[PDB]
Amino acid sequence: KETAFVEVVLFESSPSGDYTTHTTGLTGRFSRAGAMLSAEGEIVQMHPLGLCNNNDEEDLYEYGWVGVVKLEQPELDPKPCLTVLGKAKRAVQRGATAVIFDVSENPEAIDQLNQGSEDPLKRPVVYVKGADAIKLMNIVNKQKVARARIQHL
Amino acid sequence: ICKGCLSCSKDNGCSRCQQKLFFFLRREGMRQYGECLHSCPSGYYGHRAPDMNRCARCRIENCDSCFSKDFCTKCKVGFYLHRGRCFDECPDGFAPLDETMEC
Amino acid sequence: LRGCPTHCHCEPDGRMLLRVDCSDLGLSELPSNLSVFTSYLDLSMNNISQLLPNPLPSLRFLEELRLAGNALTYIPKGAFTGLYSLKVLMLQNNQLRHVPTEALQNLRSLQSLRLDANHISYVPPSCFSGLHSLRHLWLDDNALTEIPVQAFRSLSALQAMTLALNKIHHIPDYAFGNLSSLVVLHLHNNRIHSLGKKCFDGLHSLETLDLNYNNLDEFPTAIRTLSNLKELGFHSNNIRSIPEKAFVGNPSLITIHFYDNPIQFVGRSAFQHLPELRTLTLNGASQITEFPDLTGTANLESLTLTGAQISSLPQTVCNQLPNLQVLDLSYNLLEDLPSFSVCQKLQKIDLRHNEIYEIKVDTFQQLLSLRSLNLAWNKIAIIHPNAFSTLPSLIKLDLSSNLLSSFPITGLHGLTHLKLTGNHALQSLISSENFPELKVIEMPYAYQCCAFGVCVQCSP
Repeated sequence: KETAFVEVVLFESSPSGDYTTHTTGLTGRFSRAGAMLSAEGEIVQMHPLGLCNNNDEEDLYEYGWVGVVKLEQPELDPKPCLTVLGKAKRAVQRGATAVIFDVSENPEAIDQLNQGSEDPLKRPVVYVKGADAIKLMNIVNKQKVARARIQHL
Repeated sequence: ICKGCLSCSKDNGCSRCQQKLFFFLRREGMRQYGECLHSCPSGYYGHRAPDMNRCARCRIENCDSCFSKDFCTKCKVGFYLHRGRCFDECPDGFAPLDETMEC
Repeated sequence: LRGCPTHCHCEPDGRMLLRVDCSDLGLSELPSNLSVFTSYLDLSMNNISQLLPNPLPSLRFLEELRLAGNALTYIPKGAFTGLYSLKVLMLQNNQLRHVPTEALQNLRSLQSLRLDANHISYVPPSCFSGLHSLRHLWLDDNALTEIPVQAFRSLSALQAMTLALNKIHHIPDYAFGNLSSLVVLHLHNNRIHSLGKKCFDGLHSLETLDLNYNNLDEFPTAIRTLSNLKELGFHSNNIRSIPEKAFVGNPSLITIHFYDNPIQFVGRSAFQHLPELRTLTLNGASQITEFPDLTGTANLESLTLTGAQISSLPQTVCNQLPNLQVLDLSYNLLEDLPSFSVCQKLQKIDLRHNEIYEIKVDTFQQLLSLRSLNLAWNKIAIIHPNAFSTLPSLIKLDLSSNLLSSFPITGLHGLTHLKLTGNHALQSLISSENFPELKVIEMPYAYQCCAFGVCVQCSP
């Protein structure tokens, strides 16, 4: 419904103990699958297959991680362990302060995401696409660490 | 060079492995990507199933490589191996031998 | 400088020890001029037909040889003659149709041998002869038909073995005779129909057993002999019943799996003397008529037993069950209830679809950790006012379809979930106060939901 303003902040720990930063600007939109709230935290890319309850026990993550998930072409996975809704539910359960889906490959996820608006999650769920989604993945691919900043105007 | 994957991508790496390869989620900082390998990395063990072969981590204290969920293969530096368990002091019955750090 | 084969990558282990990696090069055959001092060799995915035109002994330092994903048909008998320090040999994803007849003999230092994901069927006797050090063995995803007892009888040093994803249909008596050191045994994803009554009498050190995803018809009574057994799995079989004194011979059992089994009858004294067992789950045991005795097993933290015909409970049942946390006895025929007060540390209770008619005073006293309580689909006519008085941590409650007329407000202050749908005699309204923090509500009439502000959620 409302536009989501994403700030990808790259940083460098100077030898003195101080930090120096470099801000990047992107734009997405809040799905009504999640809350309409601002959020911030350490970025953690998650592989789609990683978000399944099928696995009895998984790796632990430090609470407050901004999830980043690249969706695949619809016809490649016929039935997932959980739907795009359910995977966000797993992420928030596994300590995600927010979830950001790269939707370039699958637009049908938007209809599936906004389906469950009556029972929204605690935390915000956001989506991105196009040149904005490309910039995000270029930073995710090459850099070591980065802090995301989602704000709701 | 995403090798051994039937389906690959620059953003997720390997995906849905080729033939009879083990699928493994590797992490470096924030980034995560798939990998298709035949033998699991040090600190993990290969669990074979009909349609899902994955590398689960060894959660055995003082262990660097393991056979199963609860049987270590190689202990860490300064630890003696004995019946799949890693110890500091070698139990009674037999003494240590520091050539290979075992009992 | 120094003979590190062209195209390959080399690295030092300890000083003057060498680790080589020639994996995924697509080599027709191995390099001819190879340096001694190699303590690690990796030749994976190389399209190697045979070995060799010039095979290389005299590499006495070789600790780990990896030879996976190559097109190896057979192994010549004088292939690994030089390697006295070979500790770990990897031979997976090859097209071996059998274990090399005499090639793997007398590898004194060989501790691990991976022969999985091949097409092997036959294992010739004494092919593992002279393997004094062999601890670990992989033989999964192969075409085995039975246990090669004759070949395994030399392997006294074996500690782990995996015969999973094979076509093994029978385990004879004393099938693993001389394997005294064997700790782990994985036999899952086989066609194991029948096994002997003394089929596991050989191994004394066996701690874990995996009989999952198999075709067993009855409980495996070979278990009797296994004293050191800790973990046991035999889920997804066609086993029909657990006999009396089933786990009598296996104290110190910690984890057990047996789901996806059509278990109808279970012996009452079958689960006795299991002091380190923490969890128990029974679903759909219809032929259980009375509560099982749990003497010498007081450390159960999670007990769940559903789909049975249990009439009533012992009044000193909680003396046997301290340290218990969750208790699910749903879909049974329970009528009268004991104190439950000795069962402290209780957190969840689920007694839905029982035949309970009354909730007394003492039946739920001093359960300070109790959070959830489901009493849905019972015939509870009346509840004593102070029955839910001393439950401070109580948050979830479900009294759906109970035939209740009046409601006890005393205690139960500030609980989160309340379900009362089905109580048709419950016609009186409920105030917003005396019930803060209500997030999910079910109510038998719509006018009662209107009291809370709904024309937080409420379903009529």
